[PDB]
Amino acid sequence: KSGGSSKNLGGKSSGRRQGIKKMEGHYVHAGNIIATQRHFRWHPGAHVGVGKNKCLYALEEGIVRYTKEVYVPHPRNTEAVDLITRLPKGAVLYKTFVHVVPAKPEGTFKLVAML
Amino acid sequence: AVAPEFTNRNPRNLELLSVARKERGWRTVFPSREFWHRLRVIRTQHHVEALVEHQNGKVVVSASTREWAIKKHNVVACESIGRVLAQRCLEAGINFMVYQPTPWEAASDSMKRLQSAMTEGGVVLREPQRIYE
Amino acid sequence: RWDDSVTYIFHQLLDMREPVFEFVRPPPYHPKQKRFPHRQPLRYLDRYRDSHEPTYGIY
Amino acid sequence: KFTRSRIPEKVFQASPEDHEKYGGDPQNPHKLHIVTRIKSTRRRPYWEKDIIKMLGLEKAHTPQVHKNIPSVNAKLKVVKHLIRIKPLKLPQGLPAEENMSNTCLKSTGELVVQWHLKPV
Amino acid sequence: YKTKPTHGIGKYKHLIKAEVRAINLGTDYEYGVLNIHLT
Amino acid sequence: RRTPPLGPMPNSDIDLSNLERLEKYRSFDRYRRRAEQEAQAPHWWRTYREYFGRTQQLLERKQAIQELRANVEERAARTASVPLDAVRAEWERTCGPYHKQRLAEYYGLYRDLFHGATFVPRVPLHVAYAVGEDDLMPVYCGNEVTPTEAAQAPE
RNA sequence: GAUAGCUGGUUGUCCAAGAUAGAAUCUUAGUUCAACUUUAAAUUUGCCCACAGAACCAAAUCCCCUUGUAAAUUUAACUGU
RNA sequence: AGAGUGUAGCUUAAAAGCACCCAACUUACACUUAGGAGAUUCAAUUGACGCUCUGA
Ligand SMILES: [Mg+2]
Ligand SMILES: [Mg+2]
Ligand SMILES: [Mg+2]
Ligand SMILES: [Mg+2]
Ligand SMILES: [Mg+2]
Ligand SMILES: [Mg+2]
Ligand SMILES: [Mg+2]
Repeated sequence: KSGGSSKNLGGKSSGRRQGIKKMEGHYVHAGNIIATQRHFRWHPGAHVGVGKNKCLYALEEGIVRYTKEVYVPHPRNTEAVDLITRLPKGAVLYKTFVHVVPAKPEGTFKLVAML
Repeated sequence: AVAPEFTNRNPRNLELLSVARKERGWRTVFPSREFWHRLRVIRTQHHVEALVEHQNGKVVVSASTREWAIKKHNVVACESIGRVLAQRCLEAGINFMVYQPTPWEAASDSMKRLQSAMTEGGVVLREPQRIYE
Repeated sequence: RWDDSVTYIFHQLLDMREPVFEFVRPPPYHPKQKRFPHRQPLRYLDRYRDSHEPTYGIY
Repeated sequence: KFTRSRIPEKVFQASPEDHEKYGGDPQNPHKLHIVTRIKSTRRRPYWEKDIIKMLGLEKAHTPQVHKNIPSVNAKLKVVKHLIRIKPLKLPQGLPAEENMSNTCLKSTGELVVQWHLKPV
Repeated sequence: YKTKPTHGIGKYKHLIKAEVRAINLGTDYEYGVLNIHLT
Repeated sequence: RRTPPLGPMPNSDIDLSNLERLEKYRSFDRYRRRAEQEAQAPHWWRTYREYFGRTQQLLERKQAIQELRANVEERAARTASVPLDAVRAEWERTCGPYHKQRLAEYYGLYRDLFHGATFVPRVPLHVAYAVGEDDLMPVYCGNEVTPTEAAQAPE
């Protein structure tokens, strides 16, 4: 027995727990993490921030909603521009975005005093 | 003779009060939806267009060479369109916009003259931040 | 918008205390106060006080 | 892996031959069923046991009535292999305030309101 | 998603034929890569 | 489990094996226009617009005027004048209502004042507050006028 | 009367609830946390839930109103697995 | 010579978008910067004139 005992070590990693934390229809508050995962899964949509680990987190109190909108990234990403140019005429990427439909308003004009 | 709580419906009130919430998202997507009065400039063949859309997509003020008016009398046409748009936005109430062109488009002389004319007309392109708290 | 002519009109040809507003924002969220925050900082108790001043029961 | 066994839509689709074989009909269908457990809850998954407990069928060979609605329909289908279903057809009017002490279930679903103890 | 009716809404790999050497068929009605030197 | 698509999926009518014989986007403005046109569509699955959603004579005269203006050359194109009073007069006399209706719709005038039923203004209008003999404060569609300047009836 | 992750045993009647994903440990014949289970109490939602929602390189699964129900969260205990 | 078509090369809104070209980056094609060009053959769908099938 040599060269085939257990030289292929290293595979002893636990689960990273990276998925969806607030499914669609849930009343998420401002600041809660919506999901965490590697590689841009759900691109940022309306009222959805992005941290450093390519994660998402709600910014306003509302219900989470997912749609399929066209993808038009920033010209900075030369790789994205190249991939787009490599597509034919009638071609669309259609990525998965995330939205947060706001419920409450930003404020209300209340009566202070009668002068 | 006053209600316990006031209720305003003017969509422009919150937009001008610097309190209307913007689309903080759309970070990886271009252009960014965080604004109140985006100034989109379209350049086509034989004509030029400059729009001032809204977050919902409603055009408020704009100017085109096909207006059977300014067509009378191509950086000159761009400057004229910019001046007309600035005057219309001033007489209409708009005074702040956000222009997010492309690098090859921002490094152009036409866009430079357009921005110069817009600034001379009396319109700032910065849009103050949204007051929180 | 607001101006001094508005107040002049109100106090001259209206005869009634004019109203005043401030546009108040909704209060903070602050979820249910947990008994054992465990991983929360010392500022956890600061989010549920009224208000900072030294309050003492009976002595 | 033994997952939650589902049922397609082609199964629950009564055909003219099925209607001719039995007595039921599509137009003006029954409104209540006669649930009667004929199989134990043991040797079956836990969700089936929970469904049986919710339906109230602890004592087997006992009659039970439930609403004939999509929700209850699926709840029944979930354990169809453990319960007997039959329609509750009332020959006469529903049990009035006066017909509540003298009643009877009778097999083949026939709730009689004038339950007596004499021969015809 | 797979089960949802919106499956394959962002399949773009097949739209790009990512990767000329000696490729001169000449069998059927075809002409291989040509060269024209502009002296 | 695999379900069929209700409507036609995108990029399905151009998924031919002859991808090299297609146009292939060589720029970014064309792709932006295509994306805008696609977003401006109903779509059968989802979209961002779900939760947050006599003439011949005039044409001949315009062509003649354009030809005359072009032949007048001006030489200052290589940086010109281009007045504004004539343009303003034309806008107020020609397509003034075209933009006035858009402004009213953006401000919510027809849906709030008339409770719907939009229309187009036929005859123009001009109003300006008089801050004495001069200067005069104009009241344009959406101008910011102070209550002090509005202390008297305008002209 | 040493210690000892170890062998052995640990006294009358009856009722009820009562089977565990894993991690660390000079550690896998032992210990802790977590999880299961028990007692008294304050709260309201616990499970199958229906349209829909949930990825480029097959049985399925998550949220899920009406609907069957009466179960669930927490507080204070502590042995047992 | 019987019949058909009739906004520039393409699109039905009948005066627009694509499409095209010279000058610069380009060894070269291109994305770009600055410039150029254009149609309704006429009568208050109606009849005649560029073009299409019939030893013509
Ligand atoms: Mg592995
Ligand atoms: Mg001892
Ligand atoms: Mg030991
Ligand atoms: Mg022993
Ligand atoms: Mg003893
Ligand atoms: Mg027991
Ligand atoms: Mg150690």
